[PDB]
Amino acid sequence: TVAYIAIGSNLASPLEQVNAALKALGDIPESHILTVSSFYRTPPLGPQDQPDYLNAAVALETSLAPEELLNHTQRIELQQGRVRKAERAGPRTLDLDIMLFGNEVINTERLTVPHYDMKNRGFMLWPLFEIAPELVFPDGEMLRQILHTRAFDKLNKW
Ligand SMILES: Nc1ncnc2c1ncn2[C@@H]1O[C@H](COP(=O)(O)CP(=O)(O)OP(=O)(O)O)[C@@H](O)[C@H]1O
Ligand SMILES: Nc1nc2ncc(CO)nc2c(=O)[nH]1
Ligand SMILES: [Cl-]
Ligand SMILES: [Cl-]
Ligand SMILES: [Mg+2]
Ligand SMILES: [Mg+2]
Ligand SMILES: [Mg+2]
Repeated sequence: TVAYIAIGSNLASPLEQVNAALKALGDIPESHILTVSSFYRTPPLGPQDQPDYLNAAVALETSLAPEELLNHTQRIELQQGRVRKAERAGPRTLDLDIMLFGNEVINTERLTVPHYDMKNRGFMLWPLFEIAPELVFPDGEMLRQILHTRAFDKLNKW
């Protein structure tokens, strides 16, 4: 299955954090990376009172079940110092969010797929479009269409 994972970091050298995360993602059992987006420098959502993010996206081919992939992404976060979860955000070393998992629609205590807010976030959609320009969402909407019918502005490269 192809999982699309959003990567963000705005603490402790985001470029090192993202490169470390890429290496770790490739080492997840029963998985290998297919594609990696460019790296983008984005202002934080909300409280402007924190550093800029590095944002990226990757496509991961995996035979793991969705929650198994989640367990691994959460362990990579922890190994890279990310401890606060489901709280108001302050600067974080790493955030790995599962944007899409195949064409699956998941609404559990642990996992909401497609990511609940991705269609509102250029920092998720533009890196995804760079690696998957022909992508269609589970509800039949095309990614290209979402990005143009609502005039999302372009991002700056890191
Ligand atoms: N698609 C998904 N990817 C990652 N975590 C998800 C997820 N759907 C639900 N979750 C849940 O989200 C919980 C909180 O994760 P956090 O990383 O703290 C949210 P965040 O990434 O800071 O906000 P965001 O989801 O608005 O980007 C996790 O414990 C996980 O169970
Ligand atoms: N620019 C930017 N802001 C964010 N704000 C909150 C969150 C919550 O995870 N993520 C991000 C992000 O990835 N990029
Ligand atoms: Cl943290
Ligand atoms: Cl959808
Ligand atoms: Mg591997
Ligand atoms: Mg997030
Ligand atoms: Mg997260």
